[PDB]
Amino acid sequence: IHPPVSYNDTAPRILFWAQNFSVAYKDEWKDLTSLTFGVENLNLTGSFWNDSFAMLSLTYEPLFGATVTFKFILASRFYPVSARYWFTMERLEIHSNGSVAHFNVSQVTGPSIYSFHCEYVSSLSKKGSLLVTNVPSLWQMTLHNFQIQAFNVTGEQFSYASDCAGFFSPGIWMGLLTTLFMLFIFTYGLHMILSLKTMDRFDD
Amino acid sequence: PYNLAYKYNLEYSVVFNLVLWIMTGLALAVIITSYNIWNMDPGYDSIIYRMT
Amino acid sequence: NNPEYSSFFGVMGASSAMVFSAMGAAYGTAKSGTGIAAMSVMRPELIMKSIIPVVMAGIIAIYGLVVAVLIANSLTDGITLYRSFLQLGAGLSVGLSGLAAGFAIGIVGDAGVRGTAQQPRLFVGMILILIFAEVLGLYGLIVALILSTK
Amino acid sequence: NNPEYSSFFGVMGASSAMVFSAMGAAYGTAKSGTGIAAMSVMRPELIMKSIIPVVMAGIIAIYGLVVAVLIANSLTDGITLYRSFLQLGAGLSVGLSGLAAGFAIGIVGDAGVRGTAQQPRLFVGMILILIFAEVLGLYGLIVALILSTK
Amino acid sequence: NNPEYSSFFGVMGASSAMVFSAMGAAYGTAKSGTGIAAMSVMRPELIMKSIIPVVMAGIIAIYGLVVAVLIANSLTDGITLYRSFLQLGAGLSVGLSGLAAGFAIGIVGDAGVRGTAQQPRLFVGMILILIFAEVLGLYGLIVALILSTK
Amino acid sequence: NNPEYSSFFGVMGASSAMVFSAMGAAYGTAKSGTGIAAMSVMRPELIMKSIIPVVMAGIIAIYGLVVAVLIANSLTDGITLYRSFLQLGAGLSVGLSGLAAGFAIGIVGDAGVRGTAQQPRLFVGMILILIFAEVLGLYGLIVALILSTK
Amino acid sequence: NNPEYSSFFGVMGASSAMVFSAMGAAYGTAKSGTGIAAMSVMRPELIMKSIIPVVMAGIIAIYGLVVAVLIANSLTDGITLYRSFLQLGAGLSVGLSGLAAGFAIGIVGDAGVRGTAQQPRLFVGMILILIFAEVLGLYGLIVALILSTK
Amino acid sequence: NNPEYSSFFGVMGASSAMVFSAMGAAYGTAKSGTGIAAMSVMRPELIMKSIIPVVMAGIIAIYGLVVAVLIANSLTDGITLYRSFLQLGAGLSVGLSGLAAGFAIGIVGDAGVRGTAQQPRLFVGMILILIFAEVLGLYGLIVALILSTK
Amino acid sequence: TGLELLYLGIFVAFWACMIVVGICYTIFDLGFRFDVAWFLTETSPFMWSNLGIGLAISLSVVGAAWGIYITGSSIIGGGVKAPRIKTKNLVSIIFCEAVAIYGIIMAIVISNMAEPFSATDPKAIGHRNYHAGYSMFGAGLTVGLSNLFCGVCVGIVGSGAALADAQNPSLFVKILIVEIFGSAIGLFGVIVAILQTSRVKMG
Ligand SMILES: CCCCCCCCCCCCCCCCCC(=O)OC[C@H](COP(=O)([O-])OCC[N+](C)(C)C)OC(=O)CCCCCCCCCCCCCCCCC
Ligand SMILES: CCCCCCCCCCCCCCCCCC(=O)OC[C@H](COP(=O)([O-])OCC[N+](C)(C)C)OC(=O)CCCCCCCCCCCCCCCCC
Ligand SMILES: CCCCCCCCCCCCCCCCCC(=O)OC[C@H](COP(=O)([O-])OCC[N+](C)(C)C)OC(=O)CCCCCCCCCCCCCCCCC
Ligand SMILES: CCCCCCCCCCCCCCCCCC(=O)OC[C@H](COP(=O)([O-])OCC[N+](C)(C)C)OC(=O)CCCCCCCCCCCCCCCCC
Ligand SMILES: CCCCCCCCCCCCCCCCCCCC(=O)O[C@H](COC(=O)CCCCCCCCCCCCCC)COP(=O)(O)OCCN
Ligand SMILES: CCCCCCCCCCCCCCCCCCCC(=O)O[C@H](COC(=O)CCCCCCCCCCCCCC)COP(=O)(O)OCCN
Ligand SMILES: CCCCCCCCCCCCCCCCCCCC(=O)O[C@H](COC(=O)CCCCCCCCCCCCCC)COP(=O)(O)OCCN
Ligand SMILES: CCCCCCCCCCCCCCCCCCCC(=O)O[C@H](COC(=O)CCCCCCCCCCCCCC)COP(=O)(O)OCCN
Ligand SMILES: CCCCCCCCCCCCCCCCCCCC(=O)O[C@H](COC(=O)CCCCCCCCCCCCCC)COP(=O)(O)OCCN
Ligand SMILES: *[C@@H]1O[C@H](CO)[C@@H](O[C@@H]2O[C@H](CO)[C@@H](O)[C@H](O)[C@H]2NC(C)=O)[C@H](O)[C@H]1NC(C)=O
Ligand SMILES: *[C@@H]1O[C@H](CO)[C@@H](O[C@@H]2O[C@H](CO)[C@@H](O)[C@H](O)[C@H]2NC(C)=O)[C@H](O)[C@H]1NC(C)=O
Ligand SMILES: *[C@@H]1O[C@H](CO)[C@@H](O[C@@H]2O[C@H](CO)[C@@H](O)[C@H](O)[C@H]2NC(C)=O)[C@H](O)[C@H]1NC(C)=O
Ligand SMILES: CC(C)CCC[C@@H](C)[C@H]1CC[C@H]2[C@@H]3CC=C4C[C@@H](O)CC[C@]4(C)[C@H]3CC[C@]12C
Ligand SMILES: CC(C)CCC[C@@H](C)[C@H]1CC[C@H]2[C@@H]3CC=C4C[C@@H](O)CC[C@]4(C)[C@H]3CC[C@]12C
Ligand SMILES: CC(C)CCC[C@@H](C)[C@H]1CC[C@H]2[C@@H]3CC=C4C[C@@H](O)CC[C@]4(C)[C@H]3CC[C@]12C
Repeated sequence: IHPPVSYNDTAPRILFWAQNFSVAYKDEWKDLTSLTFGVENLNLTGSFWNDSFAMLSLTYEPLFGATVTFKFILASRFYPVSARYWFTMERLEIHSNGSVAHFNVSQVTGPSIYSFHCEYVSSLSKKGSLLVTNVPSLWQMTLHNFQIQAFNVTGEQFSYASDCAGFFSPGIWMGLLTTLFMLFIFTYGLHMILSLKTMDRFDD
Repeated sequence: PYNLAYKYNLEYSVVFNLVLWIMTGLALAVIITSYNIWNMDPGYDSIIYRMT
Repeated sequence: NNPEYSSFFGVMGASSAMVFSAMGAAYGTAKSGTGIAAMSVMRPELIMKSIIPVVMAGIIAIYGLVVAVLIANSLTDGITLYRSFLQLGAGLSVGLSGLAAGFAIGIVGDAGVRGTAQQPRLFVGMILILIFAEVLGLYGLIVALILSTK
Repeated sequence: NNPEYSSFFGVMGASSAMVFSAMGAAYGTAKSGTGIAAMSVMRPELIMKSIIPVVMAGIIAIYGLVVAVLIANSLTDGITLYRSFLQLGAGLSVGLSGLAAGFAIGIVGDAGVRGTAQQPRLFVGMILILIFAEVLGLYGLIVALILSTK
Repeated sequence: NNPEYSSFFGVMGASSAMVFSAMGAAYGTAKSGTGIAAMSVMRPELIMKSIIPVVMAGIIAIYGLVVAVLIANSLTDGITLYRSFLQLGAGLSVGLSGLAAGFAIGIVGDAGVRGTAQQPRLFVGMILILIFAEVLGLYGLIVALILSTK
Repeated sequence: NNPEYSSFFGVMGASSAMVFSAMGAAYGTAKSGTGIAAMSVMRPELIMKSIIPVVMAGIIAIYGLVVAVLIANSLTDGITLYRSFLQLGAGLSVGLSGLAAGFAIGIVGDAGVRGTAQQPRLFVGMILILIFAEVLGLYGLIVALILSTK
Repeated sequence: NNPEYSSFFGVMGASSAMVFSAMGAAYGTAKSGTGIAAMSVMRPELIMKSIIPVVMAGIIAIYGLVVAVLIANSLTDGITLYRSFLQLGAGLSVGLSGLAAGFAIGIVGDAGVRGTAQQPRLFVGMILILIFAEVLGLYGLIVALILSTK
Repeated sequence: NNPEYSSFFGVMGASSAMVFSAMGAAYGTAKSGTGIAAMSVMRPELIMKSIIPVVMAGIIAIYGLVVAVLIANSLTDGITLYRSFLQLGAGLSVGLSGLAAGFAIGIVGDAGVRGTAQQPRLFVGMILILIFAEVLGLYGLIVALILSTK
Repeated sequence: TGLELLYLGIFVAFWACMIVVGICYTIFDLGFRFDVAWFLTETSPFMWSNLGIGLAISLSVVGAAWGIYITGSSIIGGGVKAPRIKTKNLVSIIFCEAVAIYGIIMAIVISNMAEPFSATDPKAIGHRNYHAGYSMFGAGLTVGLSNLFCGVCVGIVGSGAALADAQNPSLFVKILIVEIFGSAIGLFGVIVAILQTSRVKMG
């Protein structure tokens, strides 16, 4: 198990782990897990850690004939409807030659005291598509078993890990409510039909 | 090590709901059938009043 | 763009429009039928006159079918969530309205067939009630036509 | 994109089409059967003429089988969730309309076969009502096709 | 590479294919049983001839078993989710069609075996009805096979 | 590696294979017992013969036990999720088929034991019906084995 | 620095305090009501004397109202989750204690007014029992206050 | 700003205030009317007086309406979660208090109307009890107002 | 009571599951997973609005049919010996049907407030659209259930009045008042629904 990428400002602040980390340019794919987790010379320069804003910049020197830099930008703030600080990975920013490609990250959120884990935090539709864009982009990304904690990181250990994998999803919830209403209607209809009784006698 | 999270499958919602509702429906069907057989009319009403 | 599940709800609407309406009609066609079987032993000549409730129950089913078809012909692959839930609302409207109207028609016809057997003057009276019950289902259909074409 | 679980609904369509219709037909074959057994003790000659309700329940089962096979012969591996939802809707419509029609045929056919032992003139009446019940299942079948062959 | 849970639905199919059908068969073999006993007190000579409904119910179980074995042989460690859903649907169809057919066979067989003591001419009639019920299970089996071997 | 919770399902298979079977058997025995009591008040000589249903119920329990023990011997800490599902399906199939066969044997044994007190000729018939019920459990066992050994 | 949904529970206190108590009171005022009517036909002079149960039931409602108003005056936008839980607990305590007291008062009052029509001496006894039932509601109020004024 | 979903609880508050109060008023009117109609054949001159309970039941509906109107006028798309919860609590309080008061009024009015048909002196007594039930609804209104205005 | 037993079992099992699930979520510090906000927000406003319209029409029709058959059975039973009932007591049926009419009207008044968004992000959908969906659902519930109860009540009162009419002609004219009262509830519901969707605007 390769160790997590641990940015340090007097102590571990941003921990980033991924069973796989692959990136593609013009449909040309490449694996970065070996070049990312466990490498002691990782070009983490450009990272930053506010008290309430984190930027993890992983840079690779010869990638795709240029120095590429993936910046994961998260921010945690106090949400009034609770007393909890909730951190969300706001976006991803791929810097290539004098150029920037932005990816929105959809469902990477959770209490700032808990890391966030999600299988296939990827830009592919087949793999969740949490990295999404409306401007067509030449970049694609796949982080398999992506677990990140930017705030409240104590020591080398990820805190408990909220994850996108839930019991229900908006589509499942809508379908279940529709089916529940229609099951109520069908149960009413079937109860009234089953109450049908036939006469046991006929007039002389 | 590193307290890595449990590798939940991204489709957890789908399989959880599929299994939960399929098995709930199957259990309800089995219960209803077993009640319709257990509470079946004994069929010897022609013999209830002869034995009793 | 739109979620891949957006077409579910509309489809269910269509099916609901067919299912519940049919159930309604079925109940009517059952109850009235029972009543006719009870009436016809003493007053056979009234069988044809007393078949009106069943027909009205059938009409209810037709309404559902209409809406179902109207929704089953409008389901496109990229059906948006707005149209999907409009069709779901139309389906629920027509289906539950037809169910209730079929129950009312069945009960009223089962009573009125026997009543007309006893008192001929009740025949028209029975009809004057049945149509009311029937249009309840119609009202649902109307709203469906308002919804699925909003 | 074409999730791994897209086929499930389509499958639950075919099963439904075969299951619920069968249930309906079973009811139509069960209830009516009892009536015939009750009637045939005194009027043996009408036993064969009075099997029509059973035949109509069997026709409901045949509608169910038709839609179930028509769905099972269209379940490709990468079936889109839209097409699988269409197949589920078709299966539910046919199956539950056939279930309601089976209930109606059971009640009507049993009452009619028992009454016809008393008043033969009711026979035709019964048949008409049975037809009005049978069409209900047919309606479902229609909608099912309109959904499944879409 | 396939999901590890994919086999689950598969086995359920098989299990269901052998459970519900069995349940149906049980009901048959139960209800007819009682009827036969109630008939034997007066008309003993009709015992063997009246074992037919039980046999019919037994055949329903066979259907289930057959499909179950089919599914129980089509299960593999890497069974795709699509094939697993197909097997679950085949199991549901066969099991529940056999359940409905067994209930219908039980009711019809009890009624007809009780009647045949009074009116012998009913025997043949009963047989026809039983066939009309039995075919229901057959339909399920057919669909099951179409889904299972697809 | 395999999930730590896999064995759970397999274990339940085993337990189900013994639980539901037992329940089935219980029911069978129970009802048969009651019948024998009502039969013994007038025909004590048939006390030992009328125990046949109880035996045919007890055998069902044995089926369950077999499968349970079989599953209990195929369990391992690193049992693949697929094998655990296979064993759960086998357990459910045997247990619930045995439950259905226990219902059928209980009802048939009660009715036939009461009847044979009055019509000795029914005894053979009763046996046949009991067999036609017992095989149901056997069917489950077969499927269970096919699932368990696989 | 408190959740904005904290007030929810507190509100569900107030609401509950006025709802459940009312329900309880209603039951009292219902059952006793009927009793008075039933006993008013033969013994009209006891109508006013036999109105004590209703009055007691009415008092139960007042209890709830008091607590409800108290809670409704202790609510604030920044109410801490702790105070909100206290108010929910007080509301549930008073409401359900009043519900139980209303059930007891209704049953006891109906029985007592019916008996006093036949046994005058029972009147005082009834009153005593009613007081005991009333005390139950009072207890709730006490606890509610202790919870609602911390 | 406030949450997007905040208005949900206020909407449900208005809906509850109207729905449950309407349920209570409808039950009170139905029960009282079916008592009054049945009495009138015996005591035709009492109907008008006996209409008093119905009016009381109607008043319950008004209470709901009143509170509903408040919640429907103070409810904007951007109300704080606190005010939305307050409106939900007011609506639930008025609605369920009106439901309980309507049940009590229906029971008491029916019983007292029949008793007055049998015992005129009961009339005044009935009124008292009805007031004691009617006040319950009033209590809810009070609390609802206190919650909705806060 | 077999079906009643099934319903009671389902209800008890569901609510025991809910109690245990809430206890587990609260106690295991997993409350943040029980986002009611996420449920109310991700769920499309179109679902709420269309369920509201469908209920507004369907529950009103259900109440109208319930009352119609409740009072028509009595009308046609009484009229066997006093056929005059069929002529005079149709008013009861009329009242029941009136309920359904309100339904469709409110459905229209609700269906006119619908409009697509072209947005999926809750910040994009916005308070206006979410409140429009919730208020359309609430107005549908109010009108549908008020009409259901009003129709059932009017049907019960009409059956009573028809049974009373069969024995004394001069009673219906004085019992119709009850029906009028029973009808008012329907109107009340409609009014409230109109007040709930007065300031509703999707888009
Ligand atoms: C006329 C009406 C008759 C009566 C009513 C019966 C209707 C039953 C219809 C089928 C069930 C539908 C349930 C809700 C799901 C609707 C689909 C949907 O929106 O899903 C899209 C969603 C979209 O997902 P998503 O993208 O929103 O999820 C977020 C992303 N992931 C998934 C990666 C986390 O996908 C699914 O298909 C979800 C799975 C839902 C499956 C629910 C289980 C249903 C079980 C069937 C019933 C039991 C059968 C056995 C019975 C035994 C014999 C009696
Ligand atoms: C019988 C009639 C037919 C059935 C009709 C009723 C159907 C009821 C519908 C059930 C759905 C319930 C929602 C499931 C999701 C919530 C589960 C939960 O709280 O735990 C997960 C929550 C949240 O889990 P989490 O968020 O840590 O997990 C990570 C997230 N996932 C799993 C999605 C990747 O808490 C736990 O982790 C608790 C673990 C222990 C499980 C406790 C479950 C509670 C119930 C157990 C006993 C059963 C109750 C009934 C008793 C017997 C019958 C009366
Ligand atoms: C009389 C009824 C019999 C009692 C039992 C009823 C059935 C309940 C069992 C349901 C199956 C669930 C079994 C556990 C499954 C694994 C869950 C898991 O991973 O847990 C993680 C959960 C949640 O994750 P966590 O809390 O461990 O992780 C840390 C999370 N943070 C950092 C946020 C705190 O916690 C556990 O470890 C739970 C272990 C024990 C769970 C036992 C089941 C809960 C329900 C028990 C019954 C409740 C009522 C008790 C009183 C009854 C009296 C009548
Ligand atoms: C049967 C009739 C209905 C009543 C019983 C069932 C009610 C609930 C049914 C719906 C499903 C469960 C809802 C609760 C979901 C959990 C919400 C959550 O985790 O957040 C909690 C919230 C927030 O949790 P949190 O972890 O965010 O904590 C707050 C932390 N800060 C402030 C920093 C954000 O707080 C609560 O504890 C609120 C109380 C409700 C949760 C408990 C539900 C109670 C269930 C019934 C059993 C009661 C126990 C006593 C038994 C005897 C009763 C007389
Ligand atoms: C076989 C037949 C066909 C299939 C069956 C269809 C019919 C039955 C289905 C009806 C629904 C039953 C299940 C209800 C579950 C209640 C909530 C479960 C608790 C839970 O864990 O939910 C969390 C969210 O819940 C929430 O956000 C809480 C929302 C609760 C709303 C419940 C409303 C409906 C049910 C009760 C009311 C019924 C009346 C109708 C309104 C999930 O958390 P996660 O980890 O997935 O979250 C991910 C992001 N945080
Ligand atoms: C008399 C005693 C006998 C008892 C009676 C019989 C009862 C026996 C049990 C039957 C019911 C449940 C059977 C198994 C359910 C699980 C099926 C999926 C298997 C599973 O765990 O899948 C994982 C994914 O699951 C997921 O992602 C979701 C899994 C969650 C499923 C929860 C189902 C709810 C409960 C259903 C039954 C309720 C009522 C039953 C009557 C693995 O897959 P992976 O690829 O993730 O591998 C791991 C790497 N990540
Ligand atoms: C492949 C096939 C599908 C696989 C999945 C299914 C797995 C198995 C689970 C389904 C149930 C199997 C066991 C059969 C139950 C037999 C039902 C007999 C019904 C019966 O006669 O009992 C009535 C009471 O009903 C009752 O008491 C109802 C039965 C009891 C409920 C059973 C469930 C227990 C609860 C489960 C808890 C665990 C849930 C998970 C958290 C009494 O009839 P009467 O009222 O006239 O009585 C008057 C005389 N006494
Ligand atoms: C109590 C112990 C703990 C139980 C916990 C487990 C959950 C509950 C399961 C049931 C447990 C009790 C046993 C009841 C068996 C079913 C009901 C009785 C038998 C039955 O269904 O047959 C007839 C209905 O026909 C039918 O077979 C139709 C029923 C099937 C309809 C399925 C549609 C509903 C789906 C659920 C969603 C709706 C939710 C609504 C709240 C009703 O018999 P009878 O009363 O006429 O004759 C009197 C004797 N049977
Ligand atoms: C003794 C019996 C038990 C009595 C106790 C009451 C039981 C009520 C059952 C409901 C559940 C309990 C209520 C408290 C838990 C609410 C969920 C809190 C979880 C949480 O943190 O979610 C927030 C959103 O939820 C919220 O803020 C949701 C607020 C609304 C909660 C209450 C709604 C319950 C449903 C009421 C329906 C009434 C229907 C009437 C006909 C976060 O949100 P964030 O802003 O931090 O998001 C940050 C995203 N980046
Ligand atoms: C991470 O996944 C990559 C692919 O995204 C794996 O490498 C690929 O392996 C497949 C299968 O052998 C080949 O077809 C590809 O050409 C490989 N690389 C690329 C860039 O496409 C890689 O083994 C995985 N690494 C882990 C899990 O550490
Ligand atoms: C370590 O990473 C930094 C940050 O990327 C590299 O310095 C420059 O970073 C900017 C901002 O992303 C890029 O636009 C430049 O191209 C980077 N310069 C070069 C020369 O690549 C820095 O070079 C990295 N250091 C090492 C030793 O690899
Ligand atoms: C930040 O400090 C951490 C903790 O020491 C370093 O990461 C650990 O390094 C040790 C060896 O010193 C390994 O055994 C652990 O597996 C590592 N854990 C993690 C979570 O990474 C890390 O190298 C330091 N980072 C920098 C940029 O200096
Ligand atoms: C035993 C008998 C009575 C059963 C009913 C008759 C059978 C032989 C016939 C009648 C109509 C037929 C169906 C008609 C149309 C199609 C659509 C086609 O794409 C697949 C086959 C399918 C679905 C047929 C299957 C067989 C079928 C069901
Ligand atoms: C039923 C009649 C034939 C008696 C046979 C015994 C029954 C109970 C069967 C059921 C399951 C069987 C066991 C299943 C598995 C094993 C493990 C194997 O390595 C040795 C044999 C052994 C231990 C079997 C012995 C026989 C067994 C116990
Ligand atoms: C009740 C008694 C008389 C039944 C005995 C019949 C015999 C011949 C039957 C009953 C069950 C059958 C078994 C069922 C399943 C399996 C598992 C499979 O992987 C190999 C064959 C095997 C092991 C079968 C062999 C034959 C078998 C043992």
